[PDB]
Amino acid sequence: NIEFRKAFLKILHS
Amino acid sequence: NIEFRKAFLKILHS
Amino acid sequence: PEVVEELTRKTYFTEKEVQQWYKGFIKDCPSGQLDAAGFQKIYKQFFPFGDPTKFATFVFNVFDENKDGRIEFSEFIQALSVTSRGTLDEKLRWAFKLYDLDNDGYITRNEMLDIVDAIYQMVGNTVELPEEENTPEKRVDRIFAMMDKNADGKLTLQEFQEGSKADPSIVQALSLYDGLV
Ligand SMILES: [Ca+2]
Ligand SMILES: [Ca+2]
Ligand SMILES: [Ca+2]
Ligand SMILES: [K+]
Repeated sequence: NIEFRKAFLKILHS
Repeated sequence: NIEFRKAFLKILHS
Repeated sequence: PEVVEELTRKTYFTEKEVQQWYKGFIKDCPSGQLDAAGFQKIYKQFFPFGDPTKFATFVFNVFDENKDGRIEFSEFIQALSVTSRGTLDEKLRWAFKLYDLDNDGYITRNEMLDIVDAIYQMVGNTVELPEEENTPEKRVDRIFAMMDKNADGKLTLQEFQEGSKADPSIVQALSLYDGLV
């Protein structure tokens, strides 16, 4: 799921 | 530079 | 159930938060265990016009605390707990582990060059860098000499912590930047 994947990448990188 | 920072913020927008 | 409780104790998340993340995790990876390949695919979605292989793997290795070639949910949630809600010290220690590839307590110039190269490979295509910093080598020469106060070619945790507070751009690829800026 792109919104799940986006959410955790944001925690790491955004 | 903070160009990668700016990129991440756009690329991982939500 | 009983395990939610333990992971709630071990992280800065509430039970409902642990479970919400678990739902997402397991829906995204039904086997409950994601490997370096799956992880690279995840970055590839968001960075399709670059080669994210290297950086994804370096990040994967920090997640895989037990070094068994997989990220189980406990490792996944702990990584997120630290990077989103840890103390500034804890977040800096996490980023240090990312750079400290051989895990010997030091970041060498070579180790940092690898990390910075991986970032350029993943995202370099999309940014426009000032000419003096348009290669990994140029960038690292400056920031590594800045940080290496013992002039010994190896950065301690303290040197990396003090270096990043002074110049937050050193970790511009990480959310940690916003805690330092
Ligand atoms: Ca593991
Ligand atoms: Ca090392
Ligand atoms: Ca040193
Ligand atoms: K960088």
